[PDB]
Amino acid sequence: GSKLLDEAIQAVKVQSFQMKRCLDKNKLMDALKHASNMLGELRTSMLSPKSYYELYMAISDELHYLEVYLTDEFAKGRKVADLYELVQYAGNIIPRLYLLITVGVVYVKSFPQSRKDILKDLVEMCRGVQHPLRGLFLRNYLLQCTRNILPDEGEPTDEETTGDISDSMDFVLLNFAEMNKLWVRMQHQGHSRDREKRERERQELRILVGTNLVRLSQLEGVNVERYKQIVLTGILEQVVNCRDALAQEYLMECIIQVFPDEFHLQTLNPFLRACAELHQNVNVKNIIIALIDRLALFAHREDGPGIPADIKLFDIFSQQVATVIQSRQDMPSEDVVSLQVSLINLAMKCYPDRVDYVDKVLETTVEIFNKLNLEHIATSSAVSKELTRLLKIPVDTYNNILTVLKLKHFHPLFEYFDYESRKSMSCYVLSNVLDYNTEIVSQDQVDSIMNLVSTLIQ
Amino acid sequence: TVADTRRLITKPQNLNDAYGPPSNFLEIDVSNPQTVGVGRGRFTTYEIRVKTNLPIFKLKESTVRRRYSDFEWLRSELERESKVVVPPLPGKAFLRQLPFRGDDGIFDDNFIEERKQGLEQFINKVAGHPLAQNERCLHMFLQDEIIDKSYTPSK
Amino acid sequence: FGPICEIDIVLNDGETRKMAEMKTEDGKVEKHYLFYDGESVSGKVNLAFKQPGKRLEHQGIRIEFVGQIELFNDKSNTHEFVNLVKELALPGELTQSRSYDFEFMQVEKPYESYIGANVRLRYFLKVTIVRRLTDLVKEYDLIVHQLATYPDVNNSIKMEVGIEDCLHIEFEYNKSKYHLKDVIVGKIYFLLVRIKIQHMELQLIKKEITGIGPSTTTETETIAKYEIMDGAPVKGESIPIRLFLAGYDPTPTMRDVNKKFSVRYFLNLVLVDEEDRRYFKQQEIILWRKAPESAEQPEMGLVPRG
Repeated sequence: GSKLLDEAIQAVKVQSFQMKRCLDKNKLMDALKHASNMLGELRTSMLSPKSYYELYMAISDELHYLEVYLTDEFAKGRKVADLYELVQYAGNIIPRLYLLITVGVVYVKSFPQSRKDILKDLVEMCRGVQHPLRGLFLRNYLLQCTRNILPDEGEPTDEETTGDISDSMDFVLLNFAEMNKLWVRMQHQGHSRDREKRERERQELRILVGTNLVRLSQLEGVNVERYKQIVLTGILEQVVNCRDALAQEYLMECIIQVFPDEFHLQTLNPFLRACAELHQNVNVKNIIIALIDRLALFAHREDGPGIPADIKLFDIFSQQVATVIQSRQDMPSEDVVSLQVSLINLAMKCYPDRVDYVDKVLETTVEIFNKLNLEHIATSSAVSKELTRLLKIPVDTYNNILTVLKLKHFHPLFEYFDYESRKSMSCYVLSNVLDYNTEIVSQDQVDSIMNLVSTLIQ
Repeated sequence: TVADTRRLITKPQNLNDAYGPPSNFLEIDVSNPQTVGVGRGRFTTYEIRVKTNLPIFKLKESTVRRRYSDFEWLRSELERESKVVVPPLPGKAFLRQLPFRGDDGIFDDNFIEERKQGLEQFINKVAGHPLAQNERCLHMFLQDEIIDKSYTPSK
Repeated sequence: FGPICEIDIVLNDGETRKMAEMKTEDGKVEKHYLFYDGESVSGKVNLAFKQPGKRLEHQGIRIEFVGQIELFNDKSNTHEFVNLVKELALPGELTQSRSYDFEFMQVEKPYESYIGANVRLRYFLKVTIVRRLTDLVKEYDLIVHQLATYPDVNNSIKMEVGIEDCLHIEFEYNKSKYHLKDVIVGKIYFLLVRIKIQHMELQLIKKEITGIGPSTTTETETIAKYEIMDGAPVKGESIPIRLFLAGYDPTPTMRDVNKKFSVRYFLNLVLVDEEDRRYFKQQEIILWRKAPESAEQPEMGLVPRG
């Protein structure tokens, strides 16, 4: 019907009108009685995640008018006594905790001495809502209300405040673990014939879980050593143990995106060891590719430190990509080759100098094709698509096309193509050597040009 | 102190428990009504399809065929030993078996649909009841392929 | 005409002394002076004479301090547990207004005032002017509260209950004995969950027991329904309880008062499943006054897992 949604938003607008009305008269307890009635609409199970999201947003906006009423009232010396206790009298838990979170943040601002205990209390008392949808949205509201008030390092030096960066890291990691738990739990609720609908619903709600990792990256006190020992250690513990492909794939990608490259460079072997532990239905190729792509943009960014000499990127990724591929049960051959492309791409952008790296990928690529007892690869096959894209990168990217001809293992890969693609690829290489004018060719490279013609004509 | 934040200390939840699938799965569908016989001795049967992870049930997946009388037999067997006040069935419709009606009687489609829903309603309330899960009559009705009325009630 | 005389009682500490409220029938709230065991009750009886010219022949005037228990709204069941008398005047006449002093020394008041369903316990001063056929009588009500200090022993209530192979839980409340403005701090811990729980709540239940032996009537009232969980937990899940008692204004526990009645409080923990089935466990808690300085909805009791 979709009326339920609109009926609720109508009811919300009625109660939120009478709330602000009472707030004008300074009738707080009567305002809260309507705030609770408004919040009562969040108890429903009849709305979809999209419908419920819309209802949440309406109610979140109205709660802000209450939260700002309290914060000013408290700032101007007219603080309401026992208000923390009073909102817990609510007989229904969902109104109770939304009101408790609202009053909690007002207390943190107004009474800095109570900051550590109230935050720890709010994250802990949310355990009351075990329902996935409603629990996720409650814990999300906790995370938004507390955005500006969590402990951090660049803070005003008021020595009556409580709680440090450690308490903030535990606050968000704890909320993260509970939200992920609820989010995964959605996989098993309802009837067994709505499996594709559930995975669709879960997909929509992924942003709620990922905001926790976003919040961890926003903490100025989260340095590289805290990331290594606490934050990534916390995050990876949930990721590998949740045993859920949808969350694993999302959360690993979300790490790459949210944290800086300074942190990624110190944590490569832990991150890639985790990639090998993920569920078989996870696109591990996409995780590894997105990481390499991010480090490539970090190599070419000047007015930054660049890539240290002790972090041997090529040796790390060559070795771990191999190990990850070994961990997969049935990885398509095209995907294995898509990874060779990113290993080339990495080596080109992070080490333009070192041609021997680019050739070692091609040498290993040969070993892969050689090892694989392959029937003839048609031009229409996806393996051919990638091997073509692989070989075109050195030819397209390099300044001087002479340097490509000096590669030892560039040409032995031509063997494995279709007849049609040997002709096409030999032509594409030879065409580019005329499109840009030739200097005199050395002994090694004279041999390579003849081999390219011999593949073109025959 | 401005706020009472007292809580009892809790034992952290083990991650196999937090992320493992729940141990309360039980869905029963009543589907696919079919006429069995010809003429006078016709009667409808329904497929009763069970999926579960409760260890008390012998099969994690089962499909069996059942008559409305089988539903009557189960309710009767439960009313005698279980001490579970048993929910009502959707109703024997004696007057629908009378001849020359303005519908197909006991094989009217709106009738079979409303009966079917009532039977699914009934079996889901009964199968989820803890005291009903002990009785041998329930497991017989849901997972043996044919009911044995000459049985000795146990458990 | 009206009455010939009006009787008014005024306590000697009627300005400084604290008052207190009682909830009676249909939401009415009286206010009366508050007293405690051992305090003296003293004041004045003031007779305002209303018909000047006329005279009031009496055969004595007395004041009585009374504490009594009233059962089932029946005057013939009233028992006085405390009765003190002061004679104020011998047989005589009254032609004008007059006042008399009274003092009850260090008065015993062993029980707290209470207004229930089948029971009332009340204290009052009663003035009586004795006339030849009809006495003039005036009652003056008083609240009495009974106090206590922190108990010697206060053990947390902790227990493992369940429906075998369906639901196993451990619950814990932080005390056995809560004062009227105290807080139930507790937790529920889930050991086995093979049912689909919709919600869980904690209830505060008041029981008034009247009569002796097989003559027992029990009146039950449910003072609080406090949701503590929304949704289906799994094993190893802990649920925190923080219930403030100030929000329900209960009376203290009263146990075998004059061997006539009891008022007892119970925490009732209720879990409701997706098909509206209901699983419960009831625990008595003592409340005390702090000295200031069914086919639709089947029910199954959770049994101790010993």
